[PDB]
Amino acid sequence: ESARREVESQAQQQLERAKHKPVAFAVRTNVSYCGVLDEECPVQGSGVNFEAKDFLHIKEKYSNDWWIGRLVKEGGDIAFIPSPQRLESIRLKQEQKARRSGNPSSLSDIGNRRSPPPSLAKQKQKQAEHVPPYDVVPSMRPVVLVGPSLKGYEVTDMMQKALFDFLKHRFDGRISITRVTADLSLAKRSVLNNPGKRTIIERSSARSSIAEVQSEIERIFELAKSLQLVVLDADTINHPAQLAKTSLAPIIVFVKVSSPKVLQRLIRSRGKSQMKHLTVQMMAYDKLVQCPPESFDVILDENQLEDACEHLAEYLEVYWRATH
Amino acid sequence: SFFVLNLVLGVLSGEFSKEREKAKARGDFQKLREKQQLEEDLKGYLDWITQAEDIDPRWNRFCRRKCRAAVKSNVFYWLVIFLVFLNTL
Repeated sequence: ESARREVESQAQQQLERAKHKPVAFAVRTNVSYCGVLDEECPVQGSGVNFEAKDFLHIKEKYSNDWWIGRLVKEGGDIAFIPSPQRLESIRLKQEQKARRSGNPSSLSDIGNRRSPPPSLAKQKQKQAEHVPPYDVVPSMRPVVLVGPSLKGYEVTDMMQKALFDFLKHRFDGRISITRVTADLSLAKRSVLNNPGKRTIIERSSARSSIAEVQSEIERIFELAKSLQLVVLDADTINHPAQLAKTSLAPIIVFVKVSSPKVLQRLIRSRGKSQMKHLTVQMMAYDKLVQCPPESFDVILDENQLEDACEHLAEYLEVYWRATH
Repeated sequence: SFFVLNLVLGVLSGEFSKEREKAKARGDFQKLREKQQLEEDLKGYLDWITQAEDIDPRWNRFCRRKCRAAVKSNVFYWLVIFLVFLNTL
């Protein structure tokens, strides 16, 4: 069989000649399916059963069928993932051979209508929410620093200044700090057909912040090619619910204030004029401390800066050396 | 005087343990337990404020950015201890 042998090693040579190829864009998974019965690749790998929302970025513009790329981990080896169009056409192929998938039943009732299953059990309509295949994030994941309370309010944002220096003033080669006065919480890119781009076009969505909140995406995503985490000081994220839905989905670090009793002297240490809102200070903190902890990836319940900033440092110490 | 005293000490020391058990069942040790950790955190979180109280985005940061380190760099420990030793001398 000369046909299989001649092109079997095509992927075994083209993925190592450019061992210094620069990565771009990104991939996040939603469905983890094996490759024993679904190999269909010259790579001859076991499969793509890595995980849901896996960490890997791809830029190798291969054919319109499959995309061989790189997996970011302790070792700088290569990997392989299905094409976004390949997953869409095959996610139902596994269910294609599921006999009664359209409407008939096997409960001793054979011969009622028969006929092939209707086309609705395919990609002809698939109109649940028009969820696309694997989406794209920046070259690394963005960083959102929630806690201890509503940001920009005296004590709260000043907790962020203390830990800041560290990260940036510790890499200077992976950190490009930035500030955004943009409402990320009400920002979503699942627009129907087109977001607002003009200024005086006299449309129903003309005088809206959507146009000026999408303008900061170009500062993220592809702009992160310098391999920097890109922090933000936006006073919009107070719960890991609104932001962990769209393609942004940044790393959320929650500064833990332990029991909600030590926070009393933390806020009242300034005396007067710190209780203009009063109530919103001590349960917006606990709101975060309600949602599935999983949401935020790094919990910072620790003492004076010398040990808590290490927790942040060790999280990115292995992370920065794993993305190359 | 050496056996009666032993009896009295034993009875008192076994009697003081029953109330300890009753307090443990009621849970009076928790109040001391929480006060220790909360005070530790209420001091363990003040560094965030103090280390960022002098953020410079007049220039008193010239000293405070190193006074905090210098007085806590295991030098002012063994030097103040030496001065206390000299005072005791």
